[PDB]
Amino acid sequence: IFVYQNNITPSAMKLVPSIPPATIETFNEAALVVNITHHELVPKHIRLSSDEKRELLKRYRLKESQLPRIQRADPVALYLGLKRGEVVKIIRKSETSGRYASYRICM
Amino acid sequence: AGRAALYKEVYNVIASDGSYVNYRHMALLVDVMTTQGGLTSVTRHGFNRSNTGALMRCSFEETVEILFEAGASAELDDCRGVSENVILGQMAPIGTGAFDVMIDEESLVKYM
Amino acid sequence: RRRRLKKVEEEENAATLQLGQEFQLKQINHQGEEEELIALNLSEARLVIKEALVERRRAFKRSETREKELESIDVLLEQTTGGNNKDLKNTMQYLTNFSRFRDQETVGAVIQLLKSTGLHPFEVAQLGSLACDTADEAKTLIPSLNNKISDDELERILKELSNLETL
Amino acid sequence: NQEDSMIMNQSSIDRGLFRSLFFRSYMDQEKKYGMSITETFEKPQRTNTLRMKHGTYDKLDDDGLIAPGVRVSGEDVIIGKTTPISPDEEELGQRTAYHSKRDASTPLRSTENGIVDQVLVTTNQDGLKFVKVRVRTTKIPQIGDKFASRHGQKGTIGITYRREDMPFTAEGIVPDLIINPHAIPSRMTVAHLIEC
Amino acid sequence: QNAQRDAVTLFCCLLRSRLATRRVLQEYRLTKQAFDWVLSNIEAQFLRSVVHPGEMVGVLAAQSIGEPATQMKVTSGVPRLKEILNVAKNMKTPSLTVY
Amino acid sequence: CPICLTKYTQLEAVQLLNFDRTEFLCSLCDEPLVEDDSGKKNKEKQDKLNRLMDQIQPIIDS
Amino acid sequence: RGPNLNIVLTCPECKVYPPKIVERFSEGDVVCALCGLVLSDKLVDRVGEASNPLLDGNNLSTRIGKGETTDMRFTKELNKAQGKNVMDKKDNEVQAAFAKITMLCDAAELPKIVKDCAKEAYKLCHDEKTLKGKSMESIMAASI
Amino acid sequence: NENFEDFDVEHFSDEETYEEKPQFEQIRRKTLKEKAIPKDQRATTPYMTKYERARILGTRALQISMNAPVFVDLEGETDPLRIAMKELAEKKIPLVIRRYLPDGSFEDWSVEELIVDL
Amino acid sequence: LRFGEMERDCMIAHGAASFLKERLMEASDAFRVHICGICGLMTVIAKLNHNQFECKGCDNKIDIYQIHIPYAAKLLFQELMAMNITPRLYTDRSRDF
Amino acid sequence: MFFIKDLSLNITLHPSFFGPRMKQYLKTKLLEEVEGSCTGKFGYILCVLDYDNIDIQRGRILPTDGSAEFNVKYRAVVFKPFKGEVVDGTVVSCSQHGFEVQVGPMKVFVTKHLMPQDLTFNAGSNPPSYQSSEDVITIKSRIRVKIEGCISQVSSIHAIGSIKEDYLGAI
Amino acid sequence: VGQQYSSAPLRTVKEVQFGLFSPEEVRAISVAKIRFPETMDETQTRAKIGGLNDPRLGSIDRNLKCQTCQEGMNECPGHFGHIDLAKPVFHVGFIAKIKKVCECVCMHCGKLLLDEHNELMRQALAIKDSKKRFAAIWTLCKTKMVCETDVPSEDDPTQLVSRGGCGNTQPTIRKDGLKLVGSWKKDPELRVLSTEEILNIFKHISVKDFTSLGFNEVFSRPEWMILTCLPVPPPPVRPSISFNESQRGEDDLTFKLADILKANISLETLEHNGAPHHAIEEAESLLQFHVATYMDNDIAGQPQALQKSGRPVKSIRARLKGKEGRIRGNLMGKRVDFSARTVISGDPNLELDQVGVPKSIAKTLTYPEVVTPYNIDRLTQLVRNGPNEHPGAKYVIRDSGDRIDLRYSKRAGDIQLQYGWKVERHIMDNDPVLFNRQPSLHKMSMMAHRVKVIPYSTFRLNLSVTSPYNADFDGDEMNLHVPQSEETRAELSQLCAVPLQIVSPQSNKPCMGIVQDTLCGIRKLTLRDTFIELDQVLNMLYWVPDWDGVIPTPAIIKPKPLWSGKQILSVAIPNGIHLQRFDEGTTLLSPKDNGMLIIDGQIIFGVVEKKTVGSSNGGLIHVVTREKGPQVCAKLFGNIQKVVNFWLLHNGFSTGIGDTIA
Amino acid sequence: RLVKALEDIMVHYDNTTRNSLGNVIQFIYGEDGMDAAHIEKQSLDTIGGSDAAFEK
Ligand SMILES: [Mg+2]
Ligand SMILES: [Zn+2]
Ligand SMILES: [Zn+2]
Ligand SMILES: [Zn+2]
Ligand SMILES: [Zn+2]
Ligand SMILES: [Zn+2]
Repeated sequence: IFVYQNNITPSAMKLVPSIPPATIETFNEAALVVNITHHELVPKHIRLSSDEKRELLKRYRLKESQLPRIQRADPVALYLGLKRGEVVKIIRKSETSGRYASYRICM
Repeated sequence: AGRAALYKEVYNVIASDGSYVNYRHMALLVDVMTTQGGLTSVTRHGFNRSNTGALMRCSFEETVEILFEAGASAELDDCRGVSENVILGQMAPIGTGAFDVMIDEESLVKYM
Repeated sequence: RRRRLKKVEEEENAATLQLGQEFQLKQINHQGEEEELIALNLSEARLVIKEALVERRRAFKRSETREKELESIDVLLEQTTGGNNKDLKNTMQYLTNFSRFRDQETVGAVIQLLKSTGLHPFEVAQLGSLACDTADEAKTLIPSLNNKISDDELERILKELSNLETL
Repeated sequence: NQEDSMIMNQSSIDRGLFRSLFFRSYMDQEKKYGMSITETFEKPQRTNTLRMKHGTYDKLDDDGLIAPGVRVSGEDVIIGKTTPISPDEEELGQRTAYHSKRDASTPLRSTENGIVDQVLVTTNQDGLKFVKVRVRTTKIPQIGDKFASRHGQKGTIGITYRREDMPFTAEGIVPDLIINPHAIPSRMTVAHLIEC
Repeated sequence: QNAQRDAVTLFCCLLRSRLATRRVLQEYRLTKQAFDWVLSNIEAQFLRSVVHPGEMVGVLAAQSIGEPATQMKVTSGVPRLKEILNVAKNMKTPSLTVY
Repeated sequence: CPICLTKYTQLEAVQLLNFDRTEFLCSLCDEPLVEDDSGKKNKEKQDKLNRLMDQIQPIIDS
Repeated sequence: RGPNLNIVLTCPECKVYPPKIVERFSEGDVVCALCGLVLSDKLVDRVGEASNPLLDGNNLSTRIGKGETTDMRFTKELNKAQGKNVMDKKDNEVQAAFAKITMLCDAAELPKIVKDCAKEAYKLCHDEKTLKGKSMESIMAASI
Repeated sequence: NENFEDFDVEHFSDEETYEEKPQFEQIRRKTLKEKAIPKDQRATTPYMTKYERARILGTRALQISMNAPVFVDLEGETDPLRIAMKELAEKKIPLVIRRYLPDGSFEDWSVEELIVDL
Repeated sequence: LRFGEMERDCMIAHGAASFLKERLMEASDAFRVHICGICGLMTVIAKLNHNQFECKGCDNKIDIYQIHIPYAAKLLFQELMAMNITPRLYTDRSRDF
Repeated sequence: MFFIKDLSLNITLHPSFFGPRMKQYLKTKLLEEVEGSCTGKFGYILCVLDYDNIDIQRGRILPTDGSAEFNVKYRAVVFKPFKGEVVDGTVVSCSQHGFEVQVGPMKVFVTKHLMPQDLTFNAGSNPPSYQSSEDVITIKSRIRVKIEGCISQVSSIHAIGSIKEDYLGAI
Repeated sequence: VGQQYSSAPLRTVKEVQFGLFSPEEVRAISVAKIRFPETMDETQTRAKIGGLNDPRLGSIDRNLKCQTCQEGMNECPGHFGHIDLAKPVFHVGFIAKIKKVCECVCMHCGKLLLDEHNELMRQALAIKDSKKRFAAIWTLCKTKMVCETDVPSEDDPTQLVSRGGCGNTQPTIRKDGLKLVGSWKKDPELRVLSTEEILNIFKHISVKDFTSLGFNEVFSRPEWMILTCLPVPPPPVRPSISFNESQRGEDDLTFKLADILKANISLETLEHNGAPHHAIEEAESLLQFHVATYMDNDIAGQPQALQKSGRPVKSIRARLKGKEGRIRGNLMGKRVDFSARTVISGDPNLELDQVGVPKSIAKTLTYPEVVTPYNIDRLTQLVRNGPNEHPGAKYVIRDSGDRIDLRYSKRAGDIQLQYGWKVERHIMDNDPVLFNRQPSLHKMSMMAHRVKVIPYSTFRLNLSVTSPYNADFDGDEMNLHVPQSEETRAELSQLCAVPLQIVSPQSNKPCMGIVQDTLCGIRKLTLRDTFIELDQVLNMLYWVPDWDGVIPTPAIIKPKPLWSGKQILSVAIPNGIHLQRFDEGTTLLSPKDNGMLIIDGQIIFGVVEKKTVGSSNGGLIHVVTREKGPQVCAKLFGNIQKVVNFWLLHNGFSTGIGDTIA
Repeated sequence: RLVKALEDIMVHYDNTTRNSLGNVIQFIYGEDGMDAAHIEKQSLDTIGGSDAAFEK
């Protein structure tokens, strides 16, 4: 996790993709003054493991494309460091059933 | 959080004049609007661009252009949608069509 | 599964072993497994149909020269098959008139004779059906036999089938 | 009389309240397409005319026009016109050499009826003969006819009551019309009350 | 099973708020057969309240949102609904509510 | 068929023959089919073939 | 001679030729007047342009004109392409003569029936071997 | 035609407004026998839905109106829908419902075993 | 009388699928048309009295099905064929749900 | 040519046959539309084997007709002709265009152009036949013919035969 | 009579596969080659062979059979023809896609400009969906102006690897109307790229190449985007209308096809007899324009093809798009049979689920009832009654599908009905009918009622059902729809019935309530001052249809037997109903008589108002339909309306100018 | 527009809310699986009041 100050030069940004499995994440300091997860609108995001994702797809008889999506530029997705194909269980308050657990796959 | 804010705005519009709508309808609207990872508008360039079947998409707007881009891309319409079965005049798999009725031979001999 | 047109195909020809996509050598039965295509000669088909008809007659009850055979199969068809049996009656009289072998022993002998030849199921029943007398006659009546069976083996098969042929 | 309906007096209707005349004029011209393709105002016969309408032609005169005063009913021919065809064809089975013409007659409207008020024969600018037939009928008010005050208070007749069923004052006066109170306060039509 | 519990936890909160031991014995004064009748009827009315599969809830939602619109400082009403359904980068009265 | 000016092959002629097993009847006109000349002039085409080839003989030799 | 391709509406139960046939247009049926059996249902009672195949023949042509968004360059080339057609020269001159018929009748305030009669008389007398050397104005005048 | 000031909205005519704003798997595969979920592990509701009840009544009444054998003692009833409702009342309808899961799999529920609570 | 689009939507909201099929087919336009199994096009010559079906091009006579579609749907498909688009109608699935 | 095949047929049972013994109506209706029926895909179907156990699937009620559509799977003996195969038979009819030979349940037409030129028609003799210098081809006469072309419609099969090849004709 | 029986299996369309015709497939499926622009013959009375109305294409006359399928009007679907174009032309709806593919592929050897040797190209090929992958490929390759016959190696940029390229410079392609022009890079020379050149280059595109562009090998090749064999739609697509059954006005598509044929013949004659390249280009541009306007007349930057009258030619795209197109005006919605429309009027004496149907509408609309042993006698009586008397019948459909009109059949004698026959009888009482008010915004605006045949010309309906319909009686009209089968009749009454829609899912509250005069009279009836004498009490009690026959003990026994209005309204309320609502200042004693207390279906206190019997949550309607069911709630609607309307009839209520005066 | 965007949304037999493609919109309908017509407004008695009133 590289926490820069103002900007990344594109000559240095192009080599941010590096040799697998090493992953580099760049965060701006102005975007990280306030933790977005503590906001009341942002619900609880929990990254699922591979076996949890497989069980979720099996029990609902789902494919990958049939899940709700979260993009790989979403601020919570960048907060959790989501890679493509990772499913987060989103637990949120519901005014009809108290607790509700949705799922979103990272595209 | 965008979905929650969208629900709050839709609820404010609905209850601005005192009208009350049950939560699940607005929840379904904001869940369809946010199911693709971003705010998908209810427009010709929003839901109508999702690959949900060419005959469904041509029913809303840009009929001939969508049929052209389906012919060029050789799109296979699986006819699971309501509009496809409405066009083809067969019973849509909705409501009473959401199942099949089959005659039971084992209970037929049991009755008498 | 592809929905391609694939409207071009070779014509069904018995000479080039082309019997159509629904008469291939391998057939998927009702149980799902691959099984060899069943082809009957004229004597075997008569026995198969007669056994099926007497089995149907037995199921309904529980719930030789050519002249005396024709009346028996006629009354069997009348008491077993309902309407629209004219094609079946014509088939039964065709199999009765053109019958090289009479009993199931001769038919089974022909089957075990032709099971060691290693030929196609279509052509062995053609060999058992046609009363060929010459190996060249069998080669020109059945064009699939060219470069498939030796002449002396074909002559032996024809003379042994002629020996097993009765009435 | 709820939800803008009104109760009309049937006895008042019987005496002519809101009874109206209705006139409808039918225009027809015989046009000359060419030499032999010309139309003729005539009374067609089933023997020599093809594609005849199933309505009656008996009310027509020799000129193919019904005289004024004759009562007409639904899908009845009021103007009779025929056009020539090509002889010796084969269509619809009922085609013979006698059928030299087809029917181009003008029937009445399928639901309308009435009395022929006036039949007018003349020529157009081109000199072709053309006719105008006026049919006159009563429109007697019934259930569903639309009536309005002079204040935006429209509505249909819900039902008609006779005089002995209507409410009456101590002077024996019964209304010709009963309208609902609930049409007044939301619409704020005070001028209806002041006008009354 | 977790989804089932999350679906019924709010109604179970209501049920525990109503069918508490203090409220049954003191306020409602129910007997044994009355309590059994209450439990059976709550179960039956719950199982009758579940949405039937095959229900076209999308068209139901669309009509249930569109019809109150037909009976309709910051913008509100039909233009605000149009600016919501059309996801527009601009709007007449963008605003914050800072606490 | 001389009436409707339509061709019919020998394969589809047999499916159109009458109950008397004597004539082939038309599908539309119900008229007895007349025989074409596909094969009577075939040798003539071969003759035409011959009458081309010597005529094209200086071309192939060049 | 030629294929029949003719449909006759005959009752298969009354077996009366010719049959008494009523075309119930309101109910969209063709019925036998004797037994009431229907023969053809869903009968056919605007979208194109009127064209009589007796005055100008079986000529079907459409012209090119300015639309809502039209460039001037494309219209002129298409007009010159339509004009430079050799197979409709007889059609072009007979339409020019019909335009002259309408111009002369409209300059006389003659009724429309005179225009139609003169047009069909010119069409019937057109392209005649006995009528080739006469002036066009004489043909015009005699047709009028 | 007519000239009326009685404003009648043209219906299904939103194209006027449209022209106003035009600018802005793992468990089952193919069609094998694994499509049929076995009876011991059926996860659908044991209650007959309103759509299931409506289509069972319609199908049974259509069959009864075409001389199907009636499996209940008629009390003089002649209407096929009432006869079908009588058959459903005491579970004498010999039909099953093939409830289709979204992945193409299905569960077979007999009408006799489904609880008609509605 | 127009059974319009949003009438269809209200009948969808009821879940009355068979009534929706009946309004669009048995009340307005129910057209039977034959299609071959090889190509989904409607170009099948069908002599019902002679019981002979044939699709030229595919040259098949034993792979024909009949379907009941609206006449407006048939007109749509023929207009699409006139616009060089193939609305190939097939009577079986090719991909899993 | 005689084969034994496994065939599946869709049978639409009317609701009037929804009795306790519906299976025997389905089996009886199976025979009446299969025994002796001609299908161009599988040839002339002659007899149904394995009648004691026939795979009957669960029938689906048609959503607008009310009839039940069953997919009955059965094992039956069929007779499917092919081009280029040699079959025996007896002549049932003769004419100037040719003679029809009955092989199995099928009538193969032997055209006049597909015989040796020694054969010629003779309508004077009763019954009319073809006479050659070495043999005659009359009604109810054994003849061996090679099928060179077969046309198969949805419900009919017609074949074209020849006797021009050596070791054919009368036996 | 329906359609003739067909031995083909009856199947439903499960999949619709889109694609483009090959030029081979157009000629393969064609039954005729169209060669003459004329439609009529030289006698103007038969159809010209080889013309636009060739009889092999089908017949649009009731008396003419199709030449190909030998069927009539109602059975023949029409058969396609084909026109062999002299020069290939662009498809008008594919011009932008042709230009994008032209920018993607090479204009010299027909190969993709960028291959897997490029890093940014490999990730473009990895995109799964065809449209996004094609867009990425086009955006990447639009700036590449060279075929790149030699490219740097992927593993290291030190050695050069040669792909199958020519190295030629790809021109910039831009559109000017119906043609594409390419400008090669100056070391710009601009020239028009001919459609035959584009077709030849598209033919050379490999299978792997256009598959990366999103084109299927079997169904839509890019070479099929160029039109060289135009399909000709049958006369069912373009029928010849009649203005007075003597004119032979043709469709606009027939005129466009005639123009296309004239342009094709002109181009063939110009090519065969020799012409300058300007004339050939002009003729092929005219042919391209005619084909384009035949498929799309409204093109931006193009002249519109006009008719003789000056109106624009209705192209196929104009026939498909819009609310009047085939999709929205003919498929998504359509005009239907077995439907009726008239003015609606209110009727307090009808039930909640009843519609008052006019007798003429009842005699017109029919239901086909299948003959059973249970209704042989009633259907025989209805057949004997005939179509001119309600109740009666209009048609008898036999088991063979033949339909006998009951007019023109009484002279033939009586008809013996067999089992399995259908009798199209007039709709009778308690027939489920769909009843609808347009615009019909929600599902409660289209509900199922039961017929009550009435002797007047308006639809009659209950007053409480006007709120879900948004219906007034100032001239409103509502549509009726009659189901024609037992399945639709059954699911109409089990899903769409009016009592089942009492509680709306929109706001989880009732949408039907006591309204207008019944609401005013139910407030006036349940005041404390409202006492009812014995005769009027008995008349009220008899007006309740399910009244059990016991007269309630009066609220006042002495010195005069007087019943309160709450007491008599409680008779309409079913037993076992408990309601409790406290308004402002409402106690167990109600000095203002506000609030509401109902115990065992008996009103204890509270004036009954909009908060009780209106369409409000927690009201009497909601409680009754949740505790007793929808049918009991509909009966409650009827009972309350009857008793309150009787009381307000014999009590009266007015309003006047003096009510506006303070 | 709202109807056309939502015309394929259906509650399936696993109680998931899916479109024509089978994409899950809601894993249970309305987040509670309830028909809207069978819903009434009720008071949650535990959330309100004081702690002393809650204990009493
Ligand atoms: Mg109104
Ligand atoms: Zn012919
Ligand atoms: Zn008759
Ligand atoms: Zn095909
Ligand atoms: Zn045809
Ligand atoms: Zn190149």
